[PDB]
Amino acid sequence: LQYGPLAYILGEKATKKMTEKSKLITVDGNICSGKSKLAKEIAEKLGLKHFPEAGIHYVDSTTGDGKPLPVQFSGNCSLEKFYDDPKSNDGNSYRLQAWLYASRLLQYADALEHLLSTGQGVVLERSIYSDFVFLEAMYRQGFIRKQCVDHYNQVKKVTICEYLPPHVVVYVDVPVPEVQSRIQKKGNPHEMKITSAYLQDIENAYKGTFLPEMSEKCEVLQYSAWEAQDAEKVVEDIEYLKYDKGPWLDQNDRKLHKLRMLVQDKLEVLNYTSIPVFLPEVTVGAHQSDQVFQEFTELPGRKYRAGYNEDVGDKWIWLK
Amino acid sequence: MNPIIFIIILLTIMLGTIIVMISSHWLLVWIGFEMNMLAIIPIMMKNHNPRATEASTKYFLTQSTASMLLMMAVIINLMFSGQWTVMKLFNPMASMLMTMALAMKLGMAPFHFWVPEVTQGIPLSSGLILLTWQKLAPMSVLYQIFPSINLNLILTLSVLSILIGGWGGLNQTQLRKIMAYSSIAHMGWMTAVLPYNPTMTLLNLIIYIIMTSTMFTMFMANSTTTTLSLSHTWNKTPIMTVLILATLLSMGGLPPLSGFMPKWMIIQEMTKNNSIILPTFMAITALLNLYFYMRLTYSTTLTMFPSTNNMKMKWQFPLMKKMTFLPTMVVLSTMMLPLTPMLSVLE
Amino acid sequence: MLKYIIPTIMLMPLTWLSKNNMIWVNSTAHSLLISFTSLLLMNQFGDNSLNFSLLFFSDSLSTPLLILTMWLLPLMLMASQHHLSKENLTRKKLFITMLISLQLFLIMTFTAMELILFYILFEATLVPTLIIITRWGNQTERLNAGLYFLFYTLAGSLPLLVALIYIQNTVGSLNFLMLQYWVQPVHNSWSNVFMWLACMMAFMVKMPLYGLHLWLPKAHVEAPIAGSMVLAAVLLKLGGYGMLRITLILNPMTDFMAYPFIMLSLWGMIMTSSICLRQTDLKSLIAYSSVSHMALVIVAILIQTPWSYMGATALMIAHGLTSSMLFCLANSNYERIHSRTMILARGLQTLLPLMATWWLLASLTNLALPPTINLIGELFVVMSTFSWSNITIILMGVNMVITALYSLYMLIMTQRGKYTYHINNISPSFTRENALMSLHILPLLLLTLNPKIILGPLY
Amino acid sequence: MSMVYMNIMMAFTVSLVGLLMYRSHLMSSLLCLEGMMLSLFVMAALTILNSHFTLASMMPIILLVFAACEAALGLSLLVMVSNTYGTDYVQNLNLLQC
Amino acid sequence: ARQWQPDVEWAEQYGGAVMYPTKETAHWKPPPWNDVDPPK
Amino acid sequence: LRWQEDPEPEDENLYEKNPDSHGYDKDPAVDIWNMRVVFFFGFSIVLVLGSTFVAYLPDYRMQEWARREAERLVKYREAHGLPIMESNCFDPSKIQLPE
Ligand SMILES: CCCCCCCCCCCCCCCCCC(=O)OC[C@H](COP(=O)([O-])OCC(O)COP(=O)([O-])OC[C@@H](COC(=O)CCCCCCCCCCCCCCCCC)OC(=O)CCCCCCCCCCCCCCCCC)OC(=O)CCCCCCCCCCCCCCCCC
Ligand SMILES: Nc1nc2c(ncn2[C@H]2C[C@H](O)[C@@H](COP(=O)(O)OP(=O)(O)OP(=O)(O)O)O2)c(=O)[nH]1
Ligand SMILES: [Mg+2]
Ligand SMILES: [Zn+2]
Repeated sequence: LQYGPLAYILGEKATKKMTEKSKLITVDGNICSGKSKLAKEIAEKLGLKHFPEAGIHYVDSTTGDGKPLPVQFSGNCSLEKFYDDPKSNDGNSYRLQAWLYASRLLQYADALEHLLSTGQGVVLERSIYSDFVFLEAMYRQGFIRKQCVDHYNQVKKVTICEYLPPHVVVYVDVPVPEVQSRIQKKGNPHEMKITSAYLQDIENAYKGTFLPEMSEKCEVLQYSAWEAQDAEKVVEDIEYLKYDKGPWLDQNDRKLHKLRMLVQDKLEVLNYTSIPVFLPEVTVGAHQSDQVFQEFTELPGRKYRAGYNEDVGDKWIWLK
Repeated sequence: MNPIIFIIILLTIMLGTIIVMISSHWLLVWIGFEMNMLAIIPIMMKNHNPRATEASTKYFLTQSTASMLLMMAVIINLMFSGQWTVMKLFNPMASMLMTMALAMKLGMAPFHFWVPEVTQGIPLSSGLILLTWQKLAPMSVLYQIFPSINLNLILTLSVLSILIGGWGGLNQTQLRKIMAYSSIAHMGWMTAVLPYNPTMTLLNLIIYIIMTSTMFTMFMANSTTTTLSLSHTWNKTPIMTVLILATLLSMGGLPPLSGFMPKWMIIQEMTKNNSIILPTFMAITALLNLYFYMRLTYSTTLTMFPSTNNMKMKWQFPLMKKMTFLPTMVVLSTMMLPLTPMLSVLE
Repeated sequence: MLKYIIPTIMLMPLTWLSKNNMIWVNSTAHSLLISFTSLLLMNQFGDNSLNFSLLFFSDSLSTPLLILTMWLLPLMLMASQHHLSKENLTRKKLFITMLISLQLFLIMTFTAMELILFYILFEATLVPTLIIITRWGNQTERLNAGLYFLFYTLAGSLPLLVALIYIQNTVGSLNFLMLQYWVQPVHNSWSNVFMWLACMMAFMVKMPLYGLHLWLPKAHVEAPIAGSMVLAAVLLKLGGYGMLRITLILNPMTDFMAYPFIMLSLWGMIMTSSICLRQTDLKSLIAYSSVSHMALVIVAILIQTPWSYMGATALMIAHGLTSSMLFCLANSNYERIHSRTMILARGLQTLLPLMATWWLLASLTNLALPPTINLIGELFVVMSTFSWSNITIILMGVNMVITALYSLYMLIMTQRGKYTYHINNISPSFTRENALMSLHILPLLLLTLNPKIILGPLY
Repeated sequence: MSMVYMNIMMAFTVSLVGLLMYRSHLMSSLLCLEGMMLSLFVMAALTILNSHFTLASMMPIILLVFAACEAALGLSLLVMVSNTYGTDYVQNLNLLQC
Repeated sequence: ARQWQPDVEWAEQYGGAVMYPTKETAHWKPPPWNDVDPPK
Repeated sequence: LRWQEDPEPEDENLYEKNPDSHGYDKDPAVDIWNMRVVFFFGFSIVLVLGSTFVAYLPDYRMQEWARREAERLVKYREAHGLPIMESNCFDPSKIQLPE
């Protein structure tokens, strides 16, 4: 029985599988701040599904066979190419950011769908709420134009409002001089080109806008570089939180029915990520968009709806 | 809304219309409109934003005003006849008030100003109920009182509706405003043939409802409310572009499509009554409707508008919306012309 | 007519159920077979036409138009293979489906026995034609061309719908056989003056009549090659065919209502033929030549004489094969230089010797060299108009002089002289292109050996 | 008919003309809408009571019940407008086709 | 020459509040994408 | 740039990869068969047999019969002193004039 009004009427309600342990945790932080390690530990010490940070190819992992698709089907946006030539004239800087916001928006919907359907909590590296720190980091370095920020805010103000903020925000703070050092140790040829001004702007966005804005509706835990290494301390603090603010208190089976209907319809989630604002960075011509679409339908298991592809081993199509 | 409450409200919208259609007493006709209006407001405000509040408020003020004129017609008809039976009215003043009351409920010109703004301010699902189901009750009453309707008045509302609806839609880019004006234009066709053959009012109403339902359903499938948001459809659901082309040509009255049948039969009936100037004027003026239908075909199916990079993420997910009866409606709305003499089942 | 309607419908499953690389081969081969069987309609009698059933009938007028219509579908498929090679397979098969729908509507249009059935099919040819122009045209102006082609035809067709329905209410029937016997004279009154305009304006706009022709230089030029061929070869002849039928029920009011249109056409001949002398676009020069050739048809139909009717039918068939050939010849250049300007590529006779032979023959037919059926039709129309008014020979004579000037100017400007130095992509003519021209000109000349089968009912 | 019908029927016209000519306040217009019902209630009651149409005597009560239910919906919409804009002025309801 | 398809200049003609600009409607702006006007 | 659009593709010379190309298709096997169907059904069937079919039509619109019939009437009428052709098409014995 696929979820819908009939399932909700027959008993499938959100406040029958959610418990005190059904929480949504996002582990924010700067580059090389150790969040990926901390978040992976919080999830396993609380029985929570873990979501690795949404990258360029996140959507591919959740659809089809799970393997990444050729980059042409992601818009050719590259994180490696962003570091080398952040001032590129082909708009790869903003077209990267716009694609990443959609990926996080898609991931956040998948997380909420898991929390509501199964009742199990989830841990995210970053979220649509914190994703703007990179945008104003790009803008303040001159990597993107103002029209790119205006377009970004238009997409955010029509998509963010439809969802609920995380229960707990975990911020791992690492000063910029230390972050530069940790970037060098991993020694990624493209990442090492990151400038300290870019890293500093991320913190200013994190410090000035994200934390003071999420603290009035979420539980905020601001650890440091040394404190973050103590996972048992983090799990202990989270389990002692009070949860006395934010919109998750003013929710019922009726409101969560609407939320689940939206988050299971992925085309509905991504509806305004492609609004007809003709920004050069994200606009694609009709000839190139047409050519790529035809190539996409020729990939294995993509021509038809899932379960109707006879070239990947689907049978009973004539009775299905 | 709670899903059960949503169904209870829809059944009350339908019950009020059914009460109007099965009633022999003028009081029960008025009650049906009152019940129908009471249960339509909540679905017009299911989104809870300022634009829906304004749309419901304008809808409430117009329908309440019409409902009071309808009562005044009934009481005047009671004073001069002493009976409540739903039939021809027994007083010229009662006829005019009832006709103008039903013209306001239908949104016919010059009482049309609410239709475009109310439709724009409510979701596509509620616009569909507004422009298709809400016209069944006022047309049911007009079908019964037409022997005593002033001929000049009813034909004047028809001509104005065709003109205003035709001219209004030319200046529109919002789809819900385009459909609202297309509705006013077709209301004039239904009521222009009413004195001559009310069976061609049902034919035009039924074909229009099918075509309008098909259009809204395909706008809901892709969650499109603007011309430019509808011009991205070729890069997501190419099939939905060809179906929109076929349904838009049919709405324009182009043969060999179904939407030609109403225009064809209305002209046949009016010329039988030696009405030549009016059908010619209506047919030519209906080309205004065809023009702004053809614009949507250009930007949706017959050209490939610029796309967006984030569109590539939509190629990976299917359409999960119900699209109920869409395969059946699109065929009925385009391929029914060979079965035209079936219209006599409405007799 | 079910022996032709059904096979045409079956060309759609054939295209959609065929191998991806055989769509052109399969559709071309079976459209040539349907053309072959169309010759059975030649079973004509000297007194009675072929009256198949209550719906469809064929006489000596519709039969040549049916044969021409079914012959052009294979030629349209050949002419479109090149520019549609880099096209999505589903969209290649939708282009062919529009061509098949157009033939399906045309064959039912020319044989419809009831006028209202003729009207619906006559009007249904707009949709596939509109879609071909706006979807598979190349330039920006195809969108505006489609709107002009659409609203010019409906501005005249809708009044025709009212007039036809009025006629049935008063006469009782619209069956064309019934009208032959129940027809009554048209009394001279203001009411009948407008029944005449409503019954003829739709067909004159589609001919087109000079003054209402502005849609033709747009649509015929902006359409793809297949669109241009059908537009100029079969769809201009819906207006001429309609007037031949509808004029039965407009007597005697036609003998004075015809003056404003005989004057527009006679003087429109000279204006449109003169425009061609100064056209920069090669495809546009050919488009205006159709306006000047259909001017004679309008005059012939309106003066209502056996010789004018025989000339009108020969002209429509002769013009169908010649204008269609010229568009294909022009498109042959365009597919190499990708420009419609006439003065861009010159001296092409030194680079494409055999294609210059087709240009010559297409130019000689266009200027009505005897004894081609182009001259037979044109001559028969000059003879009839001379009896109508001896002064008309002046206007007919002047148009002949202008016709030769712009026919050979097109030949000289594009084929002779020095070749353009910087154009070095003029590849040798393909076998597809040469065979396409041979399929136009050979039937056009073989008809000279048996002209009677295109001379119409009055023969 | 009787000069009582002259004034009651003129009361309906005054309320109708009052309703169709908004000043500023939505609440003032909702009163004109409810004044039309009162004029209809009195007009309907006089006709029924005078003609001794016994069974119709329940009709004026049904008219009062539905129009009051309709009025309740009107106040609810007015209250929602006030929350949005702080005042019930009809001049703030022009977001649609401004 | 490849087939012409609308560019951004062409498509922007169908993006304003109205198709035919005038002095009176120059003040109009396109509605919100989600039909929601910010509270205030 | 104003957008990310593909470059205008350069036209492809069909003779480069196939100097025996008939112009119908890129695949030589399909190219040859498309040429064969057009030439056989176009020239061998329709133009040759169609021309032969038309040349032997059974007296298209009865013009040989008309000449044959007129020969009898001219022979008969002249052999009996009758006019070769009468100026009245319908015998006036059954026509009633207005007044
Ligand atoms: C008993 C003998 C049987 C034979 C009879 C002859 C057949 C008559 C059928 C008429 C009914 C047609 C509707 C039912 C079939 C629909 C099935 C379908 O949608 O998939 C096709 C299906 C797709 O196959 P596939 O291998 O999966 O490839 C596609 C991929 O799956 C997916 O790849 P994709 O995503 O790229 O594909 C996207 C899209 C391509 O999207 C694009 O991007 C193309 C955009 C530009 C195209 C613009 C041209 C649009 C042409 C349609 C115009 C509509 C107005 C019609 C006006 C009438 C004059 C044309 O491709 C399409 O599928 C579009 C074609 C389907 C359009 C449905 C049209 C419904 C309205 C038709 C109204 C007809 C009214 C007739 C008059 C009334 C009197 C009866 O084809 C088949 O496999 C076999 C089906 C055979 C039917 C072919 C469809 C032709 C329909 C359009 C021609 C209309 C002919 C009208 C003649 C009227 C005079 C009699
Ligand atoms: N332009 C842009 N780059 C982003 C965004 N999110 C991540 N990135 C980039 C910045 C980094 O160089 C790169 C890797 O991010 P991480 O912080 O997760 O790296 P890493 O796992 O090594 O650090 P960690 O220990 O998890 O804290 O991804 C974004 O929203 N916009
Ligand atoms: Mg990490
Ligand atoms: Zn080319």
